[PDB]
Amino acid sequence: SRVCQVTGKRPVTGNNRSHALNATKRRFLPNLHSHRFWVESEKRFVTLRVSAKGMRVIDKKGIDTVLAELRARGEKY
Amino acid sequence: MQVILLDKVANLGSLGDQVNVKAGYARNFLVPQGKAVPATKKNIEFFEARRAELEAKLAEVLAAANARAEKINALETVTIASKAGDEGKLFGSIGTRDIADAVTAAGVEVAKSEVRLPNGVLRTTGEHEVSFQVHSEVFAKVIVNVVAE
Amino acid sequence: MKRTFQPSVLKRNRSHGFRARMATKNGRQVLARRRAKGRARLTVSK
Amino acid sequence: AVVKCKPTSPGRRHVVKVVNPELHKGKPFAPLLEKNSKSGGRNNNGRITTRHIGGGHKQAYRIVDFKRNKDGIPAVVERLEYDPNRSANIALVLYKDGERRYILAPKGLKAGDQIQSGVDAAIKPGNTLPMRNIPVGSTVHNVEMKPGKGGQLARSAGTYVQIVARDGAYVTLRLRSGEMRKVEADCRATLGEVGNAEHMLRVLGKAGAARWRGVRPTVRGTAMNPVDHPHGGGEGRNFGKHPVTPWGVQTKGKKTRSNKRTDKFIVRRRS
RNA sequence: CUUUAAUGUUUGAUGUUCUAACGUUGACCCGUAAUCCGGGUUGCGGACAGUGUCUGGUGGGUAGUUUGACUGGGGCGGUC
RNA sequence: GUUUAUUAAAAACACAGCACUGUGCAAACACGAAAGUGGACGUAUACGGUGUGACGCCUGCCCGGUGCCGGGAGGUUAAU
RNA sequence: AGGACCGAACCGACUAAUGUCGAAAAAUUAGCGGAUGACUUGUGGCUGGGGGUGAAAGGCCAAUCAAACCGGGAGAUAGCU
Repeated sequence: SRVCQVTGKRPVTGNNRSHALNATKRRFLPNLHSHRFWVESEKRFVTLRVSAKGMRVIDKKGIDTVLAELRARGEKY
Repeated sequence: MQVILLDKVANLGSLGDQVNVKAGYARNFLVPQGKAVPATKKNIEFFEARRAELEAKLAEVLAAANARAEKINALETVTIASKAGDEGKLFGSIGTRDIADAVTAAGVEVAKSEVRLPNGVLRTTGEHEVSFQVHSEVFAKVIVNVVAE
Repeated sequence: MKRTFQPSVLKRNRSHGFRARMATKNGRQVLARRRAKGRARLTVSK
Repeated sequence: AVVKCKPTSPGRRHVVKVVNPELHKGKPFAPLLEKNSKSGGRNNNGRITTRHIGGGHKQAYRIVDFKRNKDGIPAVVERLEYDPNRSANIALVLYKDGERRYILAPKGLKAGDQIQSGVDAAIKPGNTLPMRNIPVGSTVHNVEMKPGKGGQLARSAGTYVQIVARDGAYVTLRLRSGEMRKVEADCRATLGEVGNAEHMLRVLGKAGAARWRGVRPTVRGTAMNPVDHPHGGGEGRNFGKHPVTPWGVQTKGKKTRSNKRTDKFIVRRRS
C-alpha cells in the first residue's frame, strides 16, 4: 500500500475545484520512493518505502532512532 | 547541510569544517563510505577532542600503509599469455578479474575494485599503460604486455 | 425447447453451495442475512 | 518449393502451398516438447485483451535454444523439422558429447552440416559468434540486445540484419525494418539468414485456412454501431470521421513510440 | 556617465566524463525438489528514465446538463 | 460460411487477397488506481489498428479546410 | 485431395397451411438448406452491468436488455390523470 513507513503518510481523498467551481473527487498520493538506507548497527543496507518528507527526518534524526521507533510501532522493515 | 568530514575530499576536503553539502550527496556517498558523520550540536563536541587530532594519525597510517604496500613490486610490470587470434582478434575480452588474480598470485597483494582500466579494457594485444588509484592523491603506473601464444 | 434450467447437482453445489458461499466475504454476508431471517434452508444442498 | 494447385473447386482455387521436401516426416523429439495451452486472447482477468485471436489446431511448444551457450562443442545437424510456433523451420542439432537441441535453421543449413558456437568458431553459416568477432558488413540473425538474454532480433523466416558500423564497444545494426540500432558488442549473434524465405508465397487460399491457424474474423468499425465503435452509424455507409482505434486513439499516421529510455540506442527511425 | 579589460562572487542554459541514488521482464549463487519474491556477486544503463505535488495544451474516451414562448396542430417563416 | 433465440437469413456480416498506418520488444495496444497478465514463451516474411473485399483491366486531378507527420526565425503563452 | 457432389442421423429454420382464450408463452404437418467441416455435440471451467460477449442484429447475457436481476437511498419527483 502507498503508505510511508516513517511518517505514516497515506493517500488522502479530496476535491479538485475547476474554474467553474465544479467538484470532482481526486486523491493526493504521497511522494513515496523505495530507498536503501545504510545502517552501521547491522552493517548492512535496509530497503524502505519512504516519502520525501520521510527521507528528510531520517537525514536529520539518527537512522538508528528511526529504526528503533519503527520497531516500537510494530512495523516490519 | 552541515556535516563534519573525516577523509580528504578533493574539492571541499578540510578535515572537519562546516561546509554546506547537498543532502543527497551526503546520504548516497559520504555516510555509507564513512567519509563523514552527521554532526548537529552533538558530534561537534566529540570531534573537537576525540577526533580533531586523534583520528588524524589513525587516518594517515592507512595512507602510509597503502603507499608502502603499493610499491611492493619493484619490477612494476605485468605479463600475461593469451591465445589471441591469428593476426589480431584476441580470443575474448578480459576485464580486471584475471589481472587482479595474476597480480595476487605473483606480485602485489591488491583487491579487486582497486584495479582501474583507463585505456579501454585491454583489447588489442601489445604494451599498454594502466593507472591504479590506491589513494585520493596517489597514482601508480604499471605496464601490461599481452603475449600471443 | 431447451428451457433455461438444466439441473446439475455438481454445478449447483459449486455455484451456490455452503463452501462456495463461505469462500468469499459477500457469500458470508448472504449466510448471515439468511440466519437473521431464520430460513430453514440456509443454502442449497442434498 | 512453391506449388500452385489446380482450380478443382472454390476454396482450393487460390491456395498456394509451400512444400518443403527435406522436412522430417515423423514425430518430433519428445524430450524437447512442452505443452502450450491456447489463451484465446484472454488474460489473467479473463477479459479479451487482444482481439481476433482464438481457436486453431492444437500445437506443442518446442524448446528452441536461442542462447547457444555450448561454446567450443561442434555439433552435427540431425534433420530439419516443422515447428508450428515459428514462421521458420527448426533444426535438430546433435552435439559431439551426445545431447540434442533445437535451433533456428538458416538458409544454407541442411542435414549433415557442421556448426559450432563461441569465438573459436569458423564463419560458416549457422555458427554463433559475438559481433566483435564477426566482420563488419556481414549478415546475421537471432541477435541479442543484452549478453545472455538469448536473442530477439531477426527470428522470423528469411530475416537478417547487417553490421553497418563498429563503434568500439558498440555495434550498429540495420534491421529489415530499416531501423539502425546500437547494440552492445559482447552479446552474441548467429551468422546467415533465417531459412524458409518463401513464406510470402503462401496465400492460405480460403477463409478457413486462417481460422485453424488461430485467427478469428475481423469486424470493420463501419459495420459496428455508434456505441461500440467510434465509427458506425448512419444510413448508407457514412464515415465522415477521421480513422481511429476502437478506444479513440487516432490511427493512420500517429506515432505511438514514447519510451525515452531506449532512445539512446536508436540512430535513425523507419523510412 | 558613454565606451573596455584581469583576479575573486552570484550563477544559469548547454556539452563531456564518473558512480554512490535509482532502473534492470541481463547473468551467476543462496534461501529453495521454486519460471514468483528477497538477499549477495557482477554486467549494462544512470542523475536520465520513472513516480509524487503544481501547472499549460490536448481530450465526446467518459460524465452531468442545456437546446424559449407565441402559433387558427406542430415545424419552417415571422414576432417578443 | 455467419446474423436480428420469438414477424426481416438478405444486396447485410465474414471471407481469402490488397493497401495504408503503428510497433525494435520492458514493443505498440488492451484489461488493471497498482502489482501483474494478454499480445507471446512471438519479435518486422512478426504483431495491432483501419479501409477495401476472389480474380481480370485499372484506381485520374486537388494539400485550401479538418487531421496527421516534420521544421523552425519571430510573436503569444502557466506554474515558478 | 476437396470450407467437393447427391443424401439419412445430426444441426439449421427458406415457403405454405394449421394453430393465436393453441397440444406448445414460436410448435406441428408437407416440402426446403448444410451434412469431413469456418462442422456438430456431452462434461467442466473463464469473461459481471456504464460491464461482458458479439462473422456486428443495439443482437445475446436464466421466457425481461438503447444498459440484466435483487435489496436499499425511497413514501425519489410528478405544474399531470
